[PDB]
Amino acid sequence: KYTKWRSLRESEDARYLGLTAPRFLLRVPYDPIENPVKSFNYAENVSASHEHYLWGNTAFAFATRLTD
Amino acid sequence: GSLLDEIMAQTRIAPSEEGYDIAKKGVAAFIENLMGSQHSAEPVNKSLVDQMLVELDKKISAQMDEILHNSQFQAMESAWRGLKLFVDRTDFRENNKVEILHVTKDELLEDFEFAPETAQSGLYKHVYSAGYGQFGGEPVGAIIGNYAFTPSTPDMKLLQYMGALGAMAHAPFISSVGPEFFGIDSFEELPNIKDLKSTFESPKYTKWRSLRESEDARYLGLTAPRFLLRVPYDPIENPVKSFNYAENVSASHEHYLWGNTAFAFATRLTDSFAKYRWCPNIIGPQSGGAVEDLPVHVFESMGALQSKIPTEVLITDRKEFELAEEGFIALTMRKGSDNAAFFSANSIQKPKVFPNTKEGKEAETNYKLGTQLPYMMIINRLAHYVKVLQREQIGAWKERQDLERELNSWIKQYVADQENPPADVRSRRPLRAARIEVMDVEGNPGWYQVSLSVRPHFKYMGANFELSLVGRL
Amino acid sequence: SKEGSVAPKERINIKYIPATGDAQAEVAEVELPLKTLVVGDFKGHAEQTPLEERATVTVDKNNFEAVMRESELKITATVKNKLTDDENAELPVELNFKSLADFAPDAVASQVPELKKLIELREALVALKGPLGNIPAFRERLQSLLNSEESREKLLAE
Repeated sequence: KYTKWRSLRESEDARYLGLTAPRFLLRVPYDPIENPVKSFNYAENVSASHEHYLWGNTAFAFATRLTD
Repeated sequence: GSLLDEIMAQTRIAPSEEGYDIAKKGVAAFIENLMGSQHSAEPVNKSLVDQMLVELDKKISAQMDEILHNSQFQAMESAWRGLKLFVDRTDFRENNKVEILHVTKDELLEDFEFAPETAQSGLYKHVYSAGYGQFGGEPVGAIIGNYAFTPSTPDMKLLQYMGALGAMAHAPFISSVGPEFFGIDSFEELPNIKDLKSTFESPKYTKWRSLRESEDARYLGLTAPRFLLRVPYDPIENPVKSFNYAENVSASHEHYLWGNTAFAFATRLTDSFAKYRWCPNIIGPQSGGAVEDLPVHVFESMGALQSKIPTEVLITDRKEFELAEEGFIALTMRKGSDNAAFFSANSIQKPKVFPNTKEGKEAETNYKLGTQLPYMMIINRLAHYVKVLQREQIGAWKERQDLERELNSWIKQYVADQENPPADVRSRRPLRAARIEVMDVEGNPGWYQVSLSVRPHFKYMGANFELSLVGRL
Repeated sequence: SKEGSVAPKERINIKYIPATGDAQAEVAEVELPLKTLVVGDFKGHAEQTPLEERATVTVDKNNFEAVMRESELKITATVKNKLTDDENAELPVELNFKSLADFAPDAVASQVPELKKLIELREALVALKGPLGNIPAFRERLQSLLNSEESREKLLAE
């Protein structure tokens, strides 16, 4: 399945291609004690599906270290 | 099926799981020998099992003192475990290698009878041409002879053809003489010899005293009595796995695994090279001629508790000095411990008496330094380095003045022309002065007769210590 | 295998292609090790090949177990039989040595089939001694085997 991957890796111009990490978290789900909202109590019921967390893209987070 | 009832009543291995076929053989074997003495008690049977093991070990160890101790086995055990004593001591990380050649001693003289000249022999191929006479090949330092030399004609013809081989490849042939060389036929009667100088002036040794006078005998050392290899086993000291083996060594001391001391003398050629990268250091009980860690066997004598001597005789100091004058590398043993020592590594060559002129009294002391053989080994290396170093140079753009300089600036890292340097400068730089006189060859120009003339330092041997009292001073 | 580059121009065109390199092969005067040639009878026969064709093997501490195995030191001799009441009996052996522990009597007796049954005899007796003195009902049935002599001898042959 990866014949177009192992031929990409051998190529000369692949030197300018990095592909980053799993993913990383962005937003803590809200809470009426920890991170409240104005004039409302919001408990974000996060289910067993971990796709509901605001998962970002780590090309953001790896370029944080290029710039810092 | 009452034997199956005894296994099922035995609750440790009852329901046929593991070890039920071995323990079934254990019950049935004990009943077959039980009829010699009928008795019914388990703790006496725990002794009666042991009384069937002591009588069993009398049956087994008397057989294993006969499968061992055989003339085909023991001579092929000492010739091979004695190699392991040469492999375990020498540090192969410190630039050492050792080649192993299968000959037999009767084959080797036939192989010198094979070729019309020693420079076309089959042993000359493995000593000279596959090693030293080879571009890039590592050259041969010494030849360990795992032999037992007689003074007969098939063993003085071999050494005549090994002194000529040793003078071509610059490597001395070290081996040993046998008991029958001295004419005793049993070795432990060697200190009983009251005059060993007159023994060597016998007409049986005409092919020995003519070998000693020869020029190429300089590359022939013949070593010590013998030395011990294997401590006989014991169920307490050196046990064996799942067995108790007491090796009953009889009054015959031929049953000990006696090795060949050409192994043990070449241990000191190599343990001197692994420390200083040279080898004059082979004649010191505290300076590199001490064969340490010998096997000892403490047994019961007639009343006392003594130790079996790891060399078969106790060589006295007068006996060793008489062997030193007659060309032998003897090994005196440190009486009461597991150490030994060499004192003089003299080759078999005799110091030729020169007439009493100014040059004759000088050249006698010059020719004496050739025979002694720690000094050959500091110029055999000056035949192995210089053969290799001037092999790469063929085809260069050189001169006679450039030939003088590539050798003088080379050997003056081995020369410490100094009256009292420290103990490390003496052995890293074993020479003391070196003269190089490069000449030409006319007719065919560009052929160079150079004369490297090295000179060594001088070790410590004998004094007088003439005591007295003065009374006031 | 092509670097991505731009169209050439009056502006300058930087590209990255790594170079072949310059080694300038460094000198190394290695020294001569003190090589010795141990010569002598190392097997139990005389080989039929002449001397100029057989080879020398190099032994150090790591390969001594492999030089001993490939030599095939096969010692076949007739020795004295001390396993019975006969003084004038002889018994040849067959030995195959592959390690330094094959000189030991654990592996010499394991290669003699007349001694394979005697170590197996001892291993059967060491197995007995453990459960022997622990259960005191063994001697109760030794007297039953003293009583039942007919059924005991029928089971000893099995």
